[PDB]
Amino acid sequence: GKIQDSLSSTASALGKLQDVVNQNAQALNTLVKQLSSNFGAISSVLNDI
Amino acid sequence: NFNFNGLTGTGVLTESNKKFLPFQQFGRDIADTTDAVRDPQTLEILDIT
Ligand SMILES: *[C@@H]1O[C@H](CO)[C@@H](O)[C@H](O)[C@H]1NC(C)=O
Repeated sequence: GKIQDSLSSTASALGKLQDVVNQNAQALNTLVKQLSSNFGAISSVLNDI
Repeated sequence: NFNFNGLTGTGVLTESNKKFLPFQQFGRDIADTTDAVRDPQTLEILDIT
């Protein structure tokens, strides 16, 4: 019965799962934002090119 | 396909409950992707999906 209260009080007891989820979300977001990069192109928008 | 004040993109326009500021035209999410745009004529938020 004490472990339930310990988990409720603590916030980082779920470090592994939260860290994995955050890492995956950060990787996906970085991949999404990388489209804005032009990689030396005059513009990063296909229509503009 | 939509061209809102020079912003080119493709999606489905739908009414958006959220309201933009008087001076804010476009709208982007965390991923830096256009999520909604204000009509330059009706001044109404149109969710882009
Ligand atoms: C543009 O004109 C229409 C009617 O002619 C009006 O309803 C609308 O509010 C106008 N938009 C702006 C931004 O003045």
